[PDB]
Amino acid sequence: SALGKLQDVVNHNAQALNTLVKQLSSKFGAISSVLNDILSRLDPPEAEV
Amino acid sequence: ASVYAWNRKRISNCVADYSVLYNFAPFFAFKCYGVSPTKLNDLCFTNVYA
Repeated sequence: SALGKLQDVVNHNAQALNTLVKQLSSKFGAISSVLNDILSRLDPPEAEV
Repeated sequence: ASVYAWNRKRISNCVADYSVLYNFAPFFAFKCYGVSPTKLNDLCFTNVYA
């Protein structure tokens, strides 16, 4: 582990991106996470909220 | 004939003709929650507990 620092930089960036992409699955309270479904099975007034 | 011990039916592996259902004349009233009716006719599902 002589090159700990450079390796650390790389890992930090990779991990940040990973969490950012992973967070798309969260629902945040909406009935579902994917946009297409919301726009499919709901009227515009309620799909808006 | 009675609400008590009412009937549950499982629907599957068939064409659920929502175009006739909640469309035909004798139908008095119908309303959906979570999904709109026409889009309901367009959607497809795993199974139905009626």
